[PDB]
Amino acid sequence: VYYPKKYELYKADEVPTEVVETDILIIGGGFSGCGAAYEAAYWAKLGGLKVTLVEKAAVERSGAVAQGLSAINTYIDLTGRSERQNTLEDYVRYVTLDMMGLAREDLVADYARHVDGTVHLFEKWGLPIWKTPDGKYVREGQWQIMIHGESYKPIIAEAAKMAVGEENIYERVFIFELLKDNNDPNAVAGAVGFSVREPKFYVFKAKAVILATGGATLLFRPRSTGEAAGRTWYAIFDTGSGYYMGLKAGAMLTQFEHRFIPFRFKDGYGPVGAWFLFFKCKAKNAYGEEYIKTRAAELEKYKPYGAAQPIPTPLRNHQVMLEIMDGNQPIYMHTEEALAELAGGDKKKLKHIYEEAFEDFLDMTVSQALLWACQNIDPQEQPSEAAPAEPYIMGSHSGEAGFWVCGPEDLMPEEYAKLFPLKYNRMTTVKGLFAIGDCAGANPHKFSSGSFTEGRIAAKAAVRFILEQKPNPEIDDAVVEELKKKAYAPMERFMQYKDLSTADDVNPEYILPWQGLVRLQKIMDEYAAGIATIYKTNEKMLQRALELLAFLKEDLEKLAARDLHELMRAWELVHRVWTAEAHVRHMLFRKETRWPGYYYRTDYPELNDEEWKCFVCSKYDAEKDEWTFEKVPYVQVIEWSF
Amino acid sequence: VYYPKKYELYKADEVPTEVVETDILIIGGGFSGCGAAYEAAYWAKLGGLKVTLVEKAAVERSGAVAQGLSAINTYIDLTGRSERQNTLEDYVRYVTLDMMGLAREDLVADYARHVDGTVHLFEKWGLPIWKTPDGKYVREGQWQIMIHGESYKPIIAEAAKMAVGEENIYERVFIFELLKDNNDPNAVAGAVGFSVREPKFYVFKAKAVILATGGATLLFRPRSTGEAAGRTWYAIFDTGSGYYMGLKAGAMLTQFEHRFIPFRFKDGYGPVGAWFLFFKCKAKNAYGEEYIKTRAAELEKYKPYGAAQPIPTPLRNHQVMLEIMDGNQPIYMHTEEALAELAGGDKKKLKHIYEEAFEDFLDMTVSQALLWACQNIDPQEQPSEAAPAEPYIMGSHSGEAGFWVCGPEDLMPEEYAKLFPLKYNRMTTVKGLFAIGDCAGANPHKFSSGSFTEGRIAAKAAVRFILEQKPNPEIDDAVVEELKKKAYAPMERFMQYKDLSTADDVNPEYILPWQGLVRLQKIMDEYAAGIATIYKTNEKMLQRALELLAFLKEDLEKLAARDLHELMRAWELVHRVWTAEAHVRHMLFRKETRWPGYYYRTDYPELNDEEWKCFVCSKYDAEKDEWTFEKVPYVQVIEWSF
Amino acid sequence: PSFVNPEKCDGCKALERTACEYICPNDLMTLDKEKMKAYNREPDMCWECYSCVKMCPQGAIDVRGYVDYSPLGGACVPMRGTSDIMWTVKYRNGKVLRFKFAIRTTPWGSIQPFEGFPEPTEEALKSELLAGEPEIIGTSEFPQVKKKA
Amino acid sequence: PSFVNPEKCDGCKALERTACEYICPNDLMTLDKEKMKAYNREPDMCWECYSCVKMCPQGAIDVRGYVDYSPLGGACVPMRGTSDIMWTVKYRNGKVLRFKFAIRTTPWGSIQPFEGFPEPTEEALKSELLAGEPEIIGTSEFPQVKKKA
Ligand SMILES: [C]C1=C([C])[C]=C2C(=[C]1)N([C][C]([O])[C]([O])[C]([O])[C]OP([O])(=O)OP([O])(=O)O[C][C]1O[C](N3[C]=NC4=C3N=[C]N=C4[N])[C]([O])[C]1[O])C1=NC(=O)[N]C(=O)C1=N2[S](=O)([O-])[O-]
Ligand SMILES: [C]C1=C([C])[C]=C2C(=[C]1)N([C][C]([O])[C]([O])[C]([O])[C]OP([O])(=O)OP([O])(=O)O[C][C]1O[C](N3[C]=NC4=C3N=[C]N=C4[N])[C]([O])[C]1[O])C1=NC(=O)[N]C(=O)C1=N2[S](=O)([O-])[O-]
Ligand code: SF4
Ligand code: SF4
Ligand code: SF4
Ligand code: SF4
Repeated sequence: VYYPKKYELYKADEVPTEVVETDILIIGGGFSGCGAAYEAAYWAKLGGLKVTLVEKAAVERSGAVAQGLSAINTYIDLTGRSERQNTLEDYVRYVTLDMMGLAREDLVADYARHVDGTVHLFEKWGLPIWKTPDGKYVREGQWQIMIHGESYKPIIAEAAKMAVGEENIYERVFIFELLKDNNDPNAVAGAVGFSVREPKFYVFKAKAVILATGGATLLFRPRSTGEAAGRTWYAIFDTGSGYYMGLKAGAMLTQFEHRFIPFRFKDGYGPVGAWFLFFKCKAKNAYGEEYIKTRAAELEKYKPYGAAQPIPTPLRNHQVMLEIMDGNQPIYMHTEEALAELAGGDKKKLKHIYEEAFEDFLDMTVSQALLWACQNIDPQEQPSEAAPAEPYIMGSHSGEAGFWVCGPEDLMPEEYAKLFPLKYNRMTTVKGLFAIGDCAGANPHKFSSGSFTEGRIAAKAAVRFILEQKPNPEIDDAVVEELKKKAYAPMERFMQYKDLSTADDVNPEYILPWQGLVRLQKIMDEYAAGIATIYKTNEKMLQRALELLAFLKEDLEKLAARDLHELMRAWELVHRVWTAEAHVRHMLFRKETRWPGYYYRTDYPELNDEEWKCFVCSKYDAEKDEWTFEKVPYVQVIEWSF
Repeated sequence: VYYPKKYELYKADEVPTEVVETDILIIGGGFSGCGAAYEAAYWAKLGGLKVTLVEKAAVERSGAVAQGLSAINTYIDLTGRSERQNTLEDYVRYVTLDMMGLAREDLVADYARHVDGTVHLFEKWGLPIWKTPDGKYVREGQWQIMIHGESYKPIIAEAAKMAVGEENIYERVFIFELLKDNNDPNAVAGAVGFSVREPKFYVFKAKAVILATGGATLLFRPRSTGEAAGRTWYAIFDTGSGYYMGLKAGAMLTQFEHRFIPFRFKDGYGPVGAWFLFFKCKAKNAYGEEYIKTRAAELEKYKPYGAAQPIPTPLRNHQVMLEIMDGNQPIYMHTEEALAELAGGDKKKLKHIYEEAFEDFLDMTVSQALLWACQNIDPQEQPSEAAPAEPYIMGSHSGEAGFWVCGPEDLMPEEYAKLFPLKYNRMTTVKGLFAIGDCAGANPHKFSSGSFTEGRIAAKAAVRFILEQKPNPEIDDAVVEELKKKAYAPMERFMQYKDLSTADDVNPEYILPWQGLVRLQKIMDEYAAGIATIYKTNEKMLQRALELLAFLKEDLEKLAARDLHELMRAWELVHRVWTAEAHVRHMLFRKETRWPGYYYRTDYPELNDEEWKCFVCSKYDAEKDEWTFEKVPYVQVIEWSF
Repeated sequence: PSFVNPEKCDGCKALERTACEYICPNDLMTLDKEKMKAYNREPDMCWECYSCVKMCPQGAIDVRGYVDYSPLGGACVPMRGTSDIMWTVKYRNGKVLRFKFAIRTTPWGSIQPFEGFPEPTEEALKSELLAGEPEIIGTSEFPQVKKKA
Repeated sequence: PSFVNPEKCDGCKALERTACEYICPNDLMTLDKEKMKAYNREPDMCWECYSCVKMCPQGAIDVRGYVDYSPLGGACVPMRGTSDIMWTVKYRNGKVLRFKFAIRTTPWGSIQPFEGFPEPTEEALKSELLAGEPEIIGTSEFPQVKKKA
């Protein structure tokens, strides 16, 4: 709910337009964005190209890493700088099995062969990495390393700023839509946005655009609906902006049905990774049962996925779901027994890990430590309840929803190159338009290091594209003017109909942003396999969700906003609604349950490797307002065996 | 969420006190309350007794009948005024079976032999009852009759005003605590409250007090958490006030674990009674299966209950829950097929039943008609989704939670009179304190007619009690002043700590009523068998609930209020929290699952007639802060067979 | 939730009481002394019972369905008289329905609570009989219920 | 969510920009031009990331756990420096914990983005190598990955 202290209204016709010409436009200054800005700045010199970074907030702390992180989840270690070295083939296998057999191995191997270099730079720039007495990076699990990362983002922000230059960074500007080439319906030409600090409409003209807006959160109703509606495990700041503008432009989406359900500490949603991998913490139901063991038989049906090590994330979730369905909650993370066992009676050893335990939360999700304090929970004495949160749509973590993007020339097989007009690494199906981080689908487990790395990859590819294809799109001023009118329409609608009611937020001719979001969240929660049905859904529910979303989309044309802040909230809602529609249509298309634990189609409860071991790719045609789907059979690209 | 336009603060010592002396004090001017006022005025003349009625809102439309009702759910018809005659024995049998074997038959049979008279008076006063061309009351089901009840409350309100006199009705006065006899720790002496229209503290001194505050809603998180948080099926106006003050006074509760989960039209929660009973509408799952058929066999384990006609409501709900867990939603009320079948090709007949269809909604839950209008749902063309709402606690509907009360001398067996110091119909274990309507437990299915009736029964008893026992309660002025300070403490706390933050609703030293409520709802929803766990719970969940409720209870001492409206909201919260605790403790105490469909104890999944065919009665001792539980074995009072 | 139309609301002219503020069962309707116009102070606590809508002599109050599940465009408008009430239901798609139902068969304020009832007596006070019984029940005597053998 | 202490907030009127307003990732912190003091404009959209809390030079901002699940009394207070950060965790029951973690091993603003990197070349632009590779990776040659036969 939002109650503005005072109005801040503007009509489109009275807002000044600022035109910015650049070659490379990066939308989103988070981890993948900063990675793209950094790398682009390096190669751009070959052609004296201009690089522009637009961020809706402030790069210093914007995005998923605002609080910092307690670890770097992707570090292969090909030379032995950490406690554990790994091979790239082993990593690609690991990711594909975790995704239940579906992953663009050409894209996964590509970022993995580059990621370590990014991590090494991170340390060179000042990031404090946990080290052993011998000087090795402390491993959390097999692929992650512990870091003192409270200032993880500010550090990466500084690098990007030094690289691209502050005068090329636009903060507090919200990009709500892309601009396409006036003479080519499948080429990008720039993007439009507005300031949230003053009345100013932006028109960016670019030859290449890189979507780095992060994923989408708040599409589903959280486990807390009051103030805690703001407590989402993933970045509440990411609302699927990239998904919206990209899909609207006609860029094809992939695996958009593949959401991610994280198992975290209850309510505060603190991380469980370090607790499971580093502290060897056990998770048990209300009756002291270790379900990863008591529910081992239920995984046997999945072949070979159920026998993989580690157990695929979705299947790990499946085991907890079964416990929840049997009503064996609360589920506990026995931190007390984990610390005692790890210390082994040594009180000094206990104090050391006790501090490490708290750093794990104070370095990335303070709310959990605050929850502990408010509820008088001392991790060394009593356990903590854990639970799976609501669905999130992203492609950098354990989910692979995002845009279908081209891979490197040396790894991408012909089977995956078919839908791309131009074969540039990370370019979408829309020429000149790249997608990275949460925005690039079918290649997950990138995380902080992986996203920054994927940004570097698209950036270099973008410079190569510009110098090789010499793009020169032209925006359509008629469209720009229509978009400018749409941009501030909510404010104008508010002024036009506010007099119908003595109350600003109870009007028959418009809905405020928070009002439309509550509705979206209810629709998704009840029909799109949300927490309300224990992540279950079926064709009928999904079809009803489309009908309800249709009603909501129509009403978006009647959105109202009382200030710039709410105007951005308005467009963040718009972005979520379309993102949600794509998700629903994608889940409706795939007739199988490949990721039990993430969602279950009760009408097609089994995993189908006979007809569905494929990537589901869709396209939305704005002019025809039609969605088209297709199945791209998965093919193993990298050498590995179960 | 509440955002007051301006402040309305008062310190306790600045608030004038108004003392009101009376003989009979009725708290709550709803249906049971008005029933009490009406009857009491009749017998009071015998001793020139003063009868007072206190209501927090306006009697004309206060309570559950504010919108009116479409039927009178309880009318036996012992002569043949309706389309169907019944016997009292069959009614008692019906209610006990609906309760899965547990109902105070002395209490049920008592209101049942009085209810018809009340209905006849309602018609005498102007209530339009649907009649057949032959002049008979039109039956809905076996026990109900259709009515044109839009003005059902105004009419009953008039009867009460005419009977007791407007000078004896105090409106807009919220009662928050009872007063006990300074001379006797187990006798009532009156009650305290405050006005919500002006700074005025009330002290009602009385010889007899009747609790008629209605049940409790909003204890659990609803299926809609935005504005629609206000769309609770049951009266959002009733917040368990009676339960709180009565239990705080030491009056024993009974069957407080027996909540009611209503199966109704989705979201708007329109009534299904007429649709099921009158229009012969079928409810089918997403695949067109009529689940009362496909799930009949599963009721075989609940012999003889599962083989009863009509089938116990909780068992009907259980069938719905099975469908929900199997993921066969949406569940549809096929109104379109009902109307066509009923009209039989006759267009004029269709028009007639079509109007009746909408009146069923426009006479008691307009939101449902509005929902159809907003969603373009024409009941003659397409079906509507139905679903079970969150739990509600009351004793007049299908739920039987409330105070353990004494029955009539000519029906109550020795087994049920043991806990009453004085044997007066509807009197609690506390002398001079009566409970009616939702407040009287163990005798459900009173509904509108029965609640009014029970109010009549208690009122006459209160007069008899007064004239026979001749009480002369003395209030403790020391306690009164303490209560006065507590009454406005929230306002004084706000003034004392608001300067700690630049935002009134984000303060570390206090919580506002809406903030405490959201917390209460989340706790109950997640641990006390709410919608969150599909009405499931266990010992552990319940124990954790008590832990969280304890925290919340302590924080109630740090409640704040910015005006009179919010001050009422504050106390309404306080009332709800204690009601919540009692409900949790009762559910924890009864080790069985007697009402699947209302709630499941996964740790005690079966119905136990060997050890739990008893009423669970409890008492809270405020001095010791201890809860004591007792099992009162059920005994069949009336003659009947399954 | 309910909402007041400024153009029709007159803060209740010179009448003795503010209808909407007087009738609301949840204390939601209140006056903005500045504008002299009413408004719902806490919409998410609205039951949408339409009490205020019905009692506004200016017809200045309407109801806009909860945003959680209500698409824009629907409306239910009541016109309550003395013996009946009329309803106009307007669908989002323009469909318009009109109904009229009886609400009372007797004049308002005409109730005589104990009409025809005999005076109460100390003896009767001790019986199970309520005011008007057993006559009002319609039976040939006070209803008897068989006790379990 | 975050909340500002009136006694400590000076509206950053002695600085070139408002710290909290500048740093908030969700655009929640703003100034009440009347009081010249900051306030969270939309608390239920607060992620509790503590960015504002850490950047407020007057230490005027703190966080009061979401009311949905937070009992009163708890607090986490940070004191961020240049090379490390201090935390004081205060429990509802009065327990106080203190911690100190490193946050950076180099001076702020000292990053030379491409230190030691050779200049980019047209030829290099056509390879799979990113800036500083393959050496920043730790290998003399670009990592190879076996393609499936
Ligand atoms: C949230 C979170 C937590 C709590 C934890 C964790 C995580 C998270 N992780 C992960 C990471 O973080 C990821 O992966 C990354 O970050 C991703 O990236 P991207 O995709 O790029 O991104 P972000 O950052 O979020 O960003 C984005 C951006 O954009 C923007 N925007 C939006 N929209 C828009 C914009 N702008 C303009 N316009 C528009 N429309 C925002 O604002 C930002 O800036 C992880 N990782 C690692 O590594 N480690 C760890 O530890 C972690 N964590 S876990 O483990 O749990 O998982
Ligand atoms: C809600 C509802 C619906 C929706 C539907 C229906 C129903 C309901 N039903 C039932 C009836 O209505 C009942 O039963 C009755 O009403 C009950 O009564 P009581 O208990 O009395 O309650 P009420 O009314 O609510 O009242 C209460 C009063 O009180 C007051 N308060 C509170 N608190 C307080 C007060 N005051 C002072 N202080 C304080 N603290 C309130 O306000 C009020 O006024 C039914 N029935 C029949 O018959 N029919 C029908 O139809 C029905 N419905 S269903 O079937 O459908 O379900
Ligand atoms: S009753 Fe109607 S005219 Fe009177 S104050 Fe309320 S809305 Fe305005
Ligand atoms: S619709 Fe009812 S509950 Fe809502 S404001 Fe009006 S009278 Fe009050
Ligand atoms: S940064 Fe601190 S001193 Fe500056 S405006 Fe914000 S709260 Fe006030
Ligand atoms: S805690 Fe983070 S999200 Fe909340 S206001 Fe402060 S900076 Fe903004």
